[PDB]
Amino acid sequence: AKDPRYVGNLPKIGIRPTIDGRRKGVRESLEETTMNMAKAVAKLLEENVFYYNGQPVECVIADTCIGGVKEAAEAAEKFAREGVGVSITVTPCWCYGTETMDMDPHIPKAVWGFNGTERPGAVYLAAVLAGYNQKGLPAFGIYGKDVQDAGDTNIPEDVKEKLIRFAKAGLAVAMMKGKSYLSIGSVSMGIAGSVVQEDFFQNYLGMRNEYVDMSEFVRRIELGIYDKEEYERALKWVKENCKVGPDNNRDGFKRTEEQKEKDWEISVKMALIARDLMVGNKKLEEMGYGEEALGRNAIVAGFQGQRQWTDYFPNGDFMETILNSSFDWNGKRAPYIFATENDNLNGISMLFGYLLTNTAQIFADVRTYWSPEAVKRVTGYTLEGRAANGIIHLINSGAAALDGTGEQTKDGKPVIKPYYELTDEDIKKCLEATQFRPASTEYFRGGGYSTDFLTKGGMPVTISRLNIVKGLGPVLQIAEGYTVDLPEEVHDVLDKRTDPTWPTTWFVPNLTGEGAFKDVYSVMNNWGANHCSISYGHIGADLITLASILRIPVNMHNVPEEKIFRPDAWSMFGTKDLEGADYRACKKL
Amino acid sequence: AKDPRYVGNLPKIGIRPTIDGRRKGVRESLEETTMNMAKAVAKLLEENVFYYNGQPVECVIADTCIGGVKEAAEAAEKFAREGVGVSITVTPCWCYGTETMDMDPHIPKAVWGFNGTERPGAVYLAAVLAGYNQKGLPAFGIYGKDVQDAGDTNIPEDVKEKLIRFAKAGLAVAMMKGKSYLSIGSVSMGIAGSVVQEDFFQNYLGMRNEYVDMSEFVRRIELGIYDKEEYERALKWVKENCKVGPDNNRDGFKRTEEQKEKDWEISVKMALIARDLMVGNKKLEEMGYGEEALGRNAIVAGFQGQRQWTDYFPNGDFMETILNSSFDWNGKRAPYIFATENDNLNGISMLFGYLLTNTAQIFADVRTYWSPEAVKRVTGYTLEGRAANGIIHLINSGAAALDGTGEQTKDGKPVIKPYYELTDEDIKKCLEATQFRPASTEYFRGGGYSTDFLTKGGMPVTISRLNIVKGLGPVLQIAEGYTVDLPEEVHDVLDKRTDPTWPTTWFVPNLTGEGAFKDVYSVMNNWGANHCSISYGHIGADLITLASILRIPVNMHNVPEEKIFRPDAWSMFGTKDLEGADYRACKKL
Amino acid sequence: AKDPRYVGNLPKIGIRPTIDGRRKGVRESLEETTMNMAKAVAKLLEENVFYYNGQPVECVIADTCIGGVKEAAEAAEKFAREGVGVSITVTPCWCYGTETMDMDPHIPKAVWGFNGTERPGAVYLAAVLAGYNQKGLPAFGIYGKDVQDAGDTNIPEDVKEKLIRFAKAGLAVAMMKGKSYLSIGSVSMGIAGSVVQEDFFQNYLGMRNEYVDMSEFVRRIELGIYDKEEYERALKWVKENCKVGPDNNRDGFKRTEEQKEKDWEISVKMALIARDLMVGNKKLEEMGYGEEALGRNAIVAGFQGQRQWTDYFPNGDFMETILNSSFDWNGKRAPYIFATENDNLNGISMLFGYLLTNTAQIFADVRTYWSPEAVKRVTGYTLEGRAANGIIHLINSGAAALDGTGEQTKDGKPVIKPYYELTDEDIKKCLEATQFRPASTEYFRGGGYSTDFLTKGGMPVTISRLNIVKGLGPVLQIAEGYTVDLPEEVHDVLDKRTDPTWPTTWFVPNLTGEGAFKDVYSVMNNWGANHCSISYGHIGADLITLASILRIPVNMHNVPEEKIFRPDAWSMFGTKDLEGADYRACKKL
Ligand SMILES: C[C@H](O)[C@@H](O)[C@@H](O)[C@H](O)CO
Ligand SMILES: C[C@H](O)[C@@H](O)[C@@H](O)[C@H](O)CO
Ligand SMILES: C[C@H](O)[C@@H](O)[C@@H](O)[C@H](O)CO
Ligand SMILES: [Mn+2]
Ligand SMILES: [Mn+2]
Ligand SMILES: [Mn+2]
Ligand SMILES: [Mn+2]
Ligand SMILES: [Mn+2]
Ligand SMILES: [Mn+2]
Repeated sequence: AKDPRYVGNLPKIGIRPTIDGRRKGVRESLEETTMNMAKAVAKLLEENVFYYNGQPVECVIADTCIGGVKEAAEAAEKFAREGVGVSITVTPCWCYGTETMDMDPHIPKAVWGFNGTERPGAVYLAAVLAGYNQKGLPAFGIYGKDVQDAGDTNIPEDVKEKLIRFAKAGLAVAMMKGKSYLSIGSVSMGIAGSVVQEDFFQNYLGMRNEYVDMSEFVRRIELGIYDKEEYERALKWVKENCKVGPDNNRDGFKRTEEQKEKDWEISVKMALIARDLMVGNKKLEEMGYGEEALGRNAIVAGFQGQRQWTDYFPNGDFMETILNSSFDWNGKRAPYIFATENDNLNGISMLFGYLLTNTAQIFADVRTYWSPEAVKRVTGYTLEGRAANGIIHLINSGAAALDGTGEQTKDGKPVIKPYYELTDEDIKKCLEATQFRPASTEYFRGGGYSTDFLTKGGMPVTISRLNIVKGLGPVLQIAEGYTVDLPEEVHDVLDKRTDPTWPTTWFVPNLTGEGAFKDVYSVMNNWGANHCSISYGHIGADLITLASILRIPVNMHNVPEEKIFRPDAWSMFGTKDLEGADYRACKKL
Repeated sequence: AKDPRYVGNLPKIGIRPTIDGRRKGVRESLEETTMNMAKAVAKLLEENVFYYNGQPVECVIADTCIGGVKEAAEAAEKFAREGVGVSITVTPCWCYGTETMDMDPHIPKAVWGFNGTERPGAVYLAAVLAGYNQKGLPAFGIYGKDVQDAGDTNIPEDVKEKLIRFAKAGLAVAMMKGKSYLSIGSVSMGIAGSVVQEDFFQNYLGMRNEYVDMSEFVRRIELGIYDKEEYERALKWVKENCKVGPDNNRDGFKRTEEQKEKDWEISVKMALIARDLMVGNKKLEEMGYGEEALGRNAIVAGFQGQRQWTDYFPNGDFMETILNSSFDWNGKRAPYIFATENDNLNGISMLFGYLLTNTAQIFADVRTYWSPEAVKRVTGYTLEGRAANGIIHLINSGAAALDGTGEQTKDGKPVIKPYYELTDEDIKKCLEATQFRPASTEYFRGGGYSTDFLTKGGMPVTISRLNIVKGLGPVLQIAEGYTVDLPEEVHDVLDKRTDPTWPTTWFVPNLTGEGAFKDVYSVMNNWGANHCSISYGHIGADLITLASILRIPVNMHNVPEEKIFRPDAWSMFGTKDLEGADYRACKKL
Repeated sequence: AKDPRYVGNLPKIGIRPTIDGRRKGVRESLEETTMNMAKAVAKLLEENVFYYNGQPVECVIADTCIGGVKEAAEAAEKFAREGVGVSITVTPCWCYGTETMDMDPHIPKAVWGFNGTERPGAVYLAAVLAGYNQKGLPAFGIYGKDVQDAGDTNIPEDVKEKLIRFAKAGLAVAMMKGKSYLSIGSVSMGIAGSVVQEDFFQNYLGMRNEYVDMSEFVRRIELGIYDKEEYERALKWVKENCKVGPDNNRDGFKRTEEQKEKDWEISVKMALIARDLMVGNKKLEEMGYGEEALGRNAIVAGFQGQRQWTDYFPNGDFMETILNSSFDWNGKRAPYIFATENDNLNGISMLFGYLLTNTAQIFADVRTYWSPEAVKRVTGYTLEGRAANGIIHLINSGAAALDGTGEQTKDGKPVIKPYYELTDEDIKKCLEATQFRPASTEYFRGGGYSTDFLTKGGMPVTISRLNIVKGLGPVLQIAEGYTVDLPEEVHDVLDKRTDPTWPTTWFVPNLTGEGAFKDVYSVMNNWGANHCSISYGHIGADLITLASILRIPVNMHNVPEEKIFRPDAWSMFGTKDLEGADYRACKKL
């Protein structure tokens, strides 16, 4: 399947069914059972793993069962020729280890050994993995807990969860390769994550780094380098669906009516240009702007904003909010992972979750830790339920995907769905629960409109953050938890004394009474940056798998140990202290 | 004592009696007491540690007490000429640290400080260990928990354990240096462990690497290069004591009667040739084959087998079974550590446990994990006792020491004893409980005879595996547990649908509730290879101490932490997380 | 084009035409010129570089000029689907560095900047090379010394050389990836190079490692697993074209007539079996041996031989001689790089030169250094010409491609040509100048037929050796020189007292007066092994470029420094001492 936005095709998953090489007996008796095992997996993935556009992941099965090096090489040729980016080996019998290995060091690989009695399937699993570990080519091992009878094409639940987790993590990793990260502007207000370390993108993600100064937005707005037809349509949509809230700037800080109208115009143009830069726009060709039409093939981008741009032009709250949303004037669509303040690292954090879920991600500041004592002192209210031990106030400085309202609903519960599952009502409710407020000119002299909403509580979420530490490299921290609802009057009091014109999410992380999850305070005290990424659902186990593939250790997370799924090689670096083994395995391999 | 099979003598343990060099009163009053400690330690060791031939380990005590560098040099000189390969320092008083140190880097060393009040014995212990830690020379520290009165030569129980544990691990380590690993054939069916990494053998174990193509067996069989008189006796012994069980090959795969008889002949010859290769055979010289007579001075070897050899000739089951056993047509004898499928890493795994116990080791595949739910479905029987949480099927592809029956007895319990403790009954019953079945031709086209037995339950055992992981090097995993008995009818069903003509051992590992031992399944899912070595008894602690001496980290083990005995410097790398400290200490030291 | 012997297709060279992205005038005026450079480079390469089957290398040009990341991604996508394994960027103007870079790390890349004045072509060259050096992606830089007028498509001579040199080295490198090294037998007589270090094959060459015990030859010979119809033709061809020379074994060591005939039969079968193992044989499938039919997809292999096999069966001289030759009973054909004594390192040495020239390589021992004083004493003859400073006796223990005679001719000069350029006369004379002598039974008890010839003098050659040194890894040594002729009677004396039944080549290396080349003796005293590979022509420079691409340092070579062509980053590690820089660059990059 052609990637609808980026060069080339979407990564495919290749299934390698291995078999015993002995003919005139053994091989013939397993030819059908082994091939059927591969088809079952293909069918499973096709029904559970989907590309960011809603299409089912496409699988490629080897033309024959691999029993030796010849057939293994023919498979590689076929997979490489068909654009396979993830490989899964399946078998019910004994196979000749290294002779049947996938030797491509550049793709995520997993091996599923059938837990049957008739043949040494589990023996090949441990044998080939011993090979993988010994050669230094990480591989995941999949082995079901319960014995199944020969030929059982019904994949057991424990096996399913691993195949899917592996597939999604692998697909996400394969999706980033070859793509660009567009840096619009430079470092923002000294924020570490806004500095671009190419080594990370190139070596860890196989991505490219593109750069463009914000003055480009001036040129494109002045010369009208954008779809003017689309612009008018978007300007009209904004006036029909975006409700303007009260202006909080006090006299001396209030922009005029005329200023506020130009603020909406530029903001809209900014959204169009940022998107045109990221994925290009063929409309620009007939307009005489062929080079601009091309785009930067960026699957993720960032906009510096403060201080240089915002001190004169409207801020990027709307642009940053709309791009990340799952809909706009052109209807429902996939989000455009856009990082506020050019925090490229937070952009990647968001990208990880996006590629693992196909759903909008919320950029946000870890602003305040509210202790049960403080909420009581200030509002007189005693936190209850999930909030009984304190809460964390997540609120970006003005921009956040409209999906963050939590108005999207499934089975009566608040969620964030992939754009392709959205209903007309989901969209309308998100928009109605949002209020655009004039930017606080004391911070943003140029003007703009911030996204003001309150995330519905009770929704399971996962916040995460990728950081780069000298002497260690990239490292990931994860925190699964839920969003909470406070009584209306309590929210108002906490909100008014912070920044009521910005988007709000009340977060409670799942505690474990250990590490940095002993209490709510520790979760925040250990956060390694001012920013984090919020994703609907509990994708922590997924993030852990993905990180291990990328060779990025996880310094902090509250995922139950039984869900941790990493390449077989990790266990050789330690089994009593997984965190320790994670660091040792990442560095060495 | 002279090593009966290999070049040179058996390693000796040297005792160094350190003392306060100060005369005028101090030393004159401590020589007798110090020497008495040395004498006490030698007596203790000679009664508890034995070479693989049953002979008690021989100790050497310094000619004088050691209170300075001159006397220390004198000791080194004597030990070197006396062939010492392990040293133990003893003292009841203060001595001058580095001036009294054993500076040999290639010799396992321990220091025992008397826990007496009169003199600073414990003060010397800590002072000199700090020295060994500063100089980078690992040394074990032994301190008794209960204060003893000056002169008491009764070695406390907690001190005895460590002294013996150190002595055994050290002896095992010293036993391997200079010996060869004979590789017969090359890589077998792509099994990672059949690849020979000379670096490991030379640098960790100080062993030599010898190689010989299996075609050598053809030459010797065709040209009758072997003791023809022994061959006859051997053939006659096999016929009188080896019962041939039912042939499971289905008509289209059955070998004629003529072939089956030839299979026996060649199988017996294979045994003789393999053994002649490992330790030579003076008989060959008389026959005119002087080069062949010499042998490869190998204390451990392996035989490729599949696919090349077994595709035409009788497999090596009988050869691999008889060599590893503690007896044959020539009566009871030490075993010959022999690796199936030329898996040298499992060969070393077996050699480890063999040098620590003097008993036959069982080579086997980690074939199937049987959950209680699975056994209930397949048999309708509910697992009880140690089996209630699940069992692991350990069964090599056809070969296993006859000791593996568990028919040997001590105090009415099943055990595997050192060959020198065997009674004629023990031997007789091991053979009785065993059936030699015609090899499965679909797998082994050239015929042969696999070993079929069922290890008796209730026997304490320890399974282990050495693996080599890229970016880490050698790493060991241990799992202590027990063999179990299953209802006769329950066993038959489970056995018939697996591989009934191969040796079976039902294994249940001890669980800790944490790490790789939260449940039976986890133990198998964390095994880093398809093979393992089974040793009678619980020798995890001994293995851990041995591995620490070899600087080989232990990624997985269920040995109670209180039993962990490692060089003093290990704790300098951490006390809260021994696993992490093990890796740090192994790497830096 | 499809690779005739191995899985998949032959590597293609991709051309990337980079341009200034600026429209409005610049780019519109440079597309034609840029594309023309690409076309010129493709035409040049197709006329000068050829696959090992004589077919001209196939090039692929980007669909559009490359002025940004989008077009660059487009190029990557196309090249990947077109099976490109080597890339060359071309341009006559300035382009945007990193935006136009080829980011594939696993593909040899070069950049050619036009030396024109109109545009900043040379400025792009240096700018993008700096980029490749900063990102750690080696890339060759090609700059012409003479300014050319805009539009000139005539590629200057100095640029042609580098383009072709890069193309050939890159092709050779791309040719090995995915291919297997077949190891038949194990270590031979303790020769370091017969030990297989998978790490090298997998990480430096991207090759697979296959293994098969020599006992396989017994099975196939006994069970007639080979083309019986070809065998007959082969036996008949040997009798009509292979002359049997005098038997040098002295009565007590002569083999009967029956044995000598069997020796021929088995020798011919050995050749067929070895070849069937390397590339399979569809004929085997028809015969019912489908697994055997597949082959091991090996582009290079080795045969242990001594001691195990030769102690009973006919040695592999004929097999090793015929396989490496450019012709046999089936006519002229590409050679089969085959290593004597399973010395895989010499196999790779030969494979290197073979992939750079498409010609048979000569396997040989560096047997004796003959000083002028020594030859004067033993023969009374004074060495003249190139031999005046001494000669080195290169003579393998019995095997050598018949091409080694030097009987092939071009312009009245002795040479070794690619099989596709051979005339019937060439072949006829190679056989005529060769004598097959009965193997020396004192060394090879099982019989056989060694190859006896005398390479003609005056032929330019290059000998080379790849070694693996602990603490360094792979390291290559080169020595260009010439073969020489000695008076007929002088040769006989020197030959008779060495080994007259083995192939002889009198070698004289070029001296530089410095390093390992101050004198003939120094060249041999600095050879790091007993073996070497002899290739026709002076290919040191080509080898150096190939080694730099493989990141394998060259410890010794007599190639004029002006001819050294390495990735641009190499000079960043030093310009005054290229040897030191080579090591620093190989290690860090
Ligand atoms: C207005 C402020 O600069 C605000 O944007 C910052 O505090 C930002 O939230 C830092 O992450
Ligand atoms: C018959 C089979 O090849 C069997 O020997 C293998 O599966 C072996 O158990 C691998 O460890
Ligand atoms: C006959 C000898 O073994 C000969 O083959 C060896 O010396 C060989 O040349 C070693 O390279
Ligand atoms: Mn912020
Ligand atoms: Mn609000
Ligand atoms: Mn096995
Ligand atoms: Mn049985
Ligand atoms: Mn040689
Ligand atoms: Mn000659």
